[PDB]
Amino acid sequence: QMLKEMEKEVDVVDAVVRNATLNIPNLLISRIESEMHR
Amino acid sequence: AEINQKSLELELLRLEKETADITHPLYLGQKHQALQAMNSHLEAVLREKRSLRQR
Repeated sequence: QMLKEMEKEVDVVDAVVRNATLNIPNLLISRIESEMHR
Repeated sequence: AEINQKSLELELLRLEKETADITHPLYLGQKHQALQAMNSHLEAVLREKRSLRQR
């Protein structure tokens, strides 16, 4: 009876247990240009 | 004499039926299997104690 009542818990537990070219996007360029002084 | 033999047989069979859940290999085998599954599960849990603790 104890083994049967623990089946759901076992399942949950089991689930847990188991050349660098840089293209910088415009959005980032725009940010860097706006904050260029900083 | 014939009645006596059959009566004994009946008595024996009745005794066997009444104690089968704890004595017969079939029923005992099923209990073994359920116990082995849980063992394995617990072994696994103990093996991953660190990760589980961190989580």
